[PDB]
Amino acid sequence: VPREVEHFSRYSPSPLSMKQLLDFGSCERTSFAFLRQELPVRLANILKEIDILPTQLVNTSSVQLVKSWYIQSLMDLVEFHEKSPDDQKALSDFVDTLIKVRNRHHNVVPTMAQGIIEYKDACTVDPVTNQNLQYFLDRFYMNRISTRMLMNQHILIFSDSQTGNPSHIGSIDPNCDVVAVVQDAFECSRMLCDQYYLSSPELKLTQVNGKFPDQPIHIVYVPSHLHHMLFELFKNAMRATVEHQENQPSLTPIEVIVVLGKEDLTIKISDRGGGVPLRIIDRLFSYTYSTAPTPNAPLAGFGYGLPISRLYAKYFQGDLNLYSLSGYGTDAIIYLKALSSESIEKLPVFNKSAFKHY
Amino acid sequence: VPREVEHFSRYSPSPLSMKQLLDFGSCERTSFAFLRQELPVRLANILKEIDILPTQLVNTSSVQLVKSWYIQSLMDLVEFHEKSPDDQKALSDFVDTLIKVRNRHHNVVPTMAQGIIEYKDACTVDPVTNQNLQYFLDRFYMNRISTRMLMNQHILIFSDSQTGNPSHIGSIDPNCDVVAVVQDAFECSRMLCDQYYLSSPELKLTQVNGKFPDQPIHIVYVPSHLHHMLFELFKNAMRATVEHQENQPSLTPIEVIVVLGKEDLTIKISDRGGGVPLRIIDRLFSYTYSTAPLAGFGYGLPISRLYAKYFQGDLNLYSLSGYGTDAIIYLKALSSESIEKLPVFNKSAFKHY
Ligand SMILES: Nc1ncnc2c1ncn2[C@@H]1O[C@H](COP(=O)(O)OP(=O)(O)NP(=O)(O)O)[C@@H](O)[C@H]1O
Ligand SMILES: Nc1ncnc2c1ncn2[C@@H]1O[C@H](COP(=O)(O)OP(=O)(O)NP(=O)(O)O)[C@@H](O)[C@H]1O
Ligand SMILES: [Mg+2]
Ligand SMILES: [Mg+2]
Repeated sequence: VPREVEHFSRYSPSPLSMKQLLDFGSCERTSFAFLRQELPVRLANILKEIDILPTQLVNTSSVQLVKSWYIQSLMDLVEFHEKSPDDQKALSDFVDTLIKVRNRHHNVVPTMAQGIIEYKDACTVDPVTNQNLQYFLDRFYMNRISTRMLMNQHILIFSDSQTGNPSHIGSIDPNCDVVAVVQDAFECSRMLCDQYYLSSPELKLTQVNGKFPDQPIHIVYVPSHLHHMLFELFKNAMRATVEHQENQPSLTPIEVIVVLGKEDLTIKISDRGGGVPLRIIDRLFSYTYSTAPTPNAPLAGFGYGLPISRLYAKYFQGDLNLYSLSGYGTDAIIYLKALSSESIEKLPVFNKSAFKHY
Repeated sequence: VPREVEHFSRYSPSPLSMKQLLDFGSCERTSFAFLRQELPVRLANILKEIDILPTQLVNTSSVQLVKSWYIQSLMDLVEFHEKSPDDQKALSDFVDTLIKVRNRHHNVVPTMAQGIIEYKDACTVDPVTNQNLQYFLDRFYMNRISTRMLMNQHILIFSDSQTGNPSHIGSIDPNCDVVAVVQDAFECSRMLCDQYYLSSPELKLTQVNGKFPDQPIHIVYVPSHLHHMLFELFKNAMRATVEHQENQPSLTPIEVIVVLGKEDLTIKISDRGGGVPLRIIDRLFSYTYSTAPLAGFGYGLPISRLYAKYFQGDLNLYSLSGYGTDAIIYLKALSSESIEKLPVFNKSAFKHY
């Protein structure tokens, strides 16, 4: 283990709120000062943790690759430790380095998932029931969600060439039109559903602005994250509805209700897709668990939709739960904090405690 | 900590299935041998657990009362270990003793509740202890639900003049009409709601038998337990609906859907009572959490969840703050899988504390 990894793994990650992230777009040297220290801390924490996985898994070429990438990115960032935040050239080179790191990590999720599979056929193992593997993957993916979020925020606000969405500050939409994201995600799921079944359920949507009656619903949020969650939940609800009702003349719609309360934004997605036994609910949330075979774009198969969507919801202190009525249908519920100041990063830390779980 | 208490606490409770409890009426001497042993075991296990509580809680007059009652009952029951299961007189007296024990324990819930309230009101409590009390109360009340169940099953089936409804086997209905219980529980709540609010929401009920299409929904269950869960959840939904819609002419109905699947019987109760912030959701199940001034001390949710969990079911709540709440009950659809979930005072429990 490189001394840099050992050293920086000693610190605990420092979570930011969405408000703080927005404010970076309200100087560059402040974001530079924070990130050149924080990214190595987050990378070092997860690198130490990778060094605990089963010999058989850590040795998969896929995991070894991811490990090599994170180490290099860590080194690239630490090289900025000497520079002054007032050094304009250093700031520019830092943006270039974040772009390089972002590009290097672009295929991390797919490589790690492939490692899980290079693990299954190269060893005897059930990833679904492997509790340590599940614990690790949640932490590994949350760590990635957080580093990607932080680097993209800096790149999209301060770079010259990458501006992202004009209406966003970084990747954050201060006035996220939730219902619009819902409608977009639904249509994306629908197009996919049609290719697999030549039919798809329609959307029945209701919205209630409890905080401001009859007003459009907006909150500060990361639309790409919201879109991901909804897309995955819609794909699930559509697949279940169509298959459960394939022997019937028509399809019941998917009912969605969007509610804005004083401190929470809640989205409920209900289907009449037959549901699942309460006994199986937790399994649904395990990485790789799927009733479809492991896989242009697959409607189902990866076994990632639920756990990853839940990570996005919990990343800023929200949550995602499934409550099913076996024999009838399922209600999927997303909770998001309605205040940017309470939307604080939920980050895994490598410490005595975490180690105890392993 | 009398000898019998330490002795019987050394055995671990033996959980029975709904399927086994049905056979109580198919003999009396076997049920007698089982209970004269099992009841003392369950009482002793919880009695030892009580001695682990904070000294100021244990010394409340309420906890001391509960402890003295459980000890007397344990002794009354242990006395029967010297009698023969073939002693016809011993069998009759055993039933009389079960009735005596049931009477003695009648006030257990409120009494334990009072002790907790006094302890929390007068003493500073750290997060660890607070968590331990919730854990204790869940175990203490589940323990009482289990002993009450076993004793009633024996009395109702083998008593000379306290046998109860002939259509049930003890307190169990082999063909429980779930929808009927739902409707009755709704009405009991509505009657109370009207009395206090002068108005009450209506019921909109839907039913789906996925296990046997178009057919009525029945499962083997203890109707009084099911009624308790529904009644409490209905009172909560009605109070929330009425108070949230006070500035409204009418009241939205309470929507209920009953579903029978292969492994589960599921009941979802939906209201438009404004819901609760995500931050408070977990807190709702704490015994000391209540927004009541139709409502009370905060027992509805946690006790209802215990009844659901007692035979391996569950009770969950999800809310849409600013709109309403969905309360859902899950019960096993197979009697063979409906097995008592019992707390045991072993080293594993001791450490949890
Ligand atoms: N609304 C639903 N109704 C019934 N079953 C569901 C529902 N949602 C999820 N499931 C079950 O949970 C399993 C895993 O869901 P998920 O985690 O999203 O991965 P997947 O949909 O199977 N593969 P993918 O989404 O491509 O990563 C599904 O394959 C279903 O068996
Ligand atoms: N459907 C609901 N809608 C809104 N709030 C609810 C709902 N159900 C429960 N609550 C809240 O949770 C608290 C506790 O509920 P509960 O555990 O049933 O005890 P209680 O109703 O307060 N007293 P009790 O008479 O013992 O049931 C309530 O006082 C409410 O603040
Ligand atoms: Mg999916
Ligand atoms: Mg109540």
